[PDB]
Amino acid sequence: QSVEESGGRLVTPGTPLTLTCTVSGFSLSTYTMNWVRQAPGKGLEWIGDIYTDGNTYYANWAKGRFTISKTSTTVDLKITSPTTEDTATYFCARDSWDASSYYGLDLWGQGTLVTVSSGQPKGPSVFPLAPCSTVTLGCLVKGYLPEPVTVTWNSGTLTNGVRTFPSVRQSSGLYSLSSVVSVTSQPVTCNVAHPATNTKVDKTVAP
Amino acid sequence: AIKMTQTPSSVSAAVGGTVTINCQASEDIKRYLAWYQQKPGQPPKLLIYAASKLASGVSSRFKGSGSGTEYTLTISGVQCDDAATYYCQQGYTSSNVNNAFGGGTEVVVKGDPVAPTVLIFPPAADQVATGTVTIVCVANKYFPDVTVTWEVDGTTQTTGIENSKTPQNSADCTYNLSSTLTLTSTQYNSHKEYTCKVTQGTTSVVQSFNR
Repeated sequence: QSVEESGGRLVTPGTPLTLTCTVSGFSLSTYTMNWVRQAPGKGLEWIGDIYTDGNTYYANWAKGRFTISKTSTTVDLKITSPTTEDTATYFCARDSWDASSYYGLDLWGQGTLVTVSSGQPKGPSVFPLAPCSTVTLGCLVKGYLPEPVTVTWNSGTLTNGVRTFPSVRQSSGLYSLSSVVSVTSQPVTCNVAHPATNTKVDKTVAP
Repeated sequence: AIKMTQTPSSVSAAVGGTVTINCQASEDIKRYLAWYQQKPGQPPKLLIYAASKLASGVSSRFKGSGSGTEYTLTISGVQCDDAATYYCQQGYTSSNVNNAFGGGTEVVVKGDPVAPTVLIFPPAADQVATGTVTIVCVANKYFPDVTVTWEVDGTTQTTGIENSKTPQNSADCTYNLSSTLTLTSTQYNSHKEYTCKVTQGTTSVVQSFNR
């Protein structure tokens, strides 16, 4: 059985956004479904649920700000009027109960990222990091929105000694991160992909 | 409204030791309570349901207890692979809920100490040309925590600095850290020697370059 979320994207404040959770291998006449979000770096926040019989409940803060509904194989979460406080990964998760023993949220999706901003999506700028024998080279990737980017070295063939650091939101509201690789000695190239703007950039780092 | 109060916000334990996490409900939730573990990048994983029952495949090193309004998760024989954030969650009601999950508890596991390997990278010419530069300093593979001090011709820098630290490594408990110093190209050209100083305990490691 499995759960999978979709629909997260960068959206301007006030623009209604619907997320979808598609379920496989179990019935929603047996399991209750829950939406839970988590802002970058923060704790889990339960938004609401929809029981097998169709009753929907929302956290007190969420009432009037979200609507949950379902078919036989999907659950939707509509965010009525997004604000920048709504930026988070949104998870769908199923739970159930027996006689007295609550069974917990045992199955979760990988989550879908909602980014709420007045800014346009923007691809990364990539700058080479070099010293000034084996050597550590790197790439600093700056100025992108929304998250994430992926960074690989030589198309994934250099994996040993790679350290990529968590991204940091800048005061501009854009993101940056860095990646470094330890190599011996021929060209060493960082490949930075930003699917949100349909872009990839390769930078060959010169010792 | 139903409120869950989880304490402490952070706890540390030596490898092999024991960690205890408490959860207080604002009313009697009758053991309709679960515990989860979560590591960055992943959804949470159910550990304990019905307050004290182990979820399928979960290790008996995790132990849930309590009743009424007071619950506890204990982790025995703590290992680096346990470094994570832990959450309690009430499944008693969906009505009049302020928060269903506790605030979470970060568990820091103290494994074998390791001194940081430090590197500094001057901004590339293509950075300077944009009007703003970012100098990068990294401290790789270390435990326990370090402090970074930036110095520009010997003057301690107090602004323009951002630090980004990885989660603990699941196998060996270590961190990696990147620290950046961001200045205007003019500000950058206004000076000669740039220094990253990384301190662990009382032992310091210094890397510098001359612009």
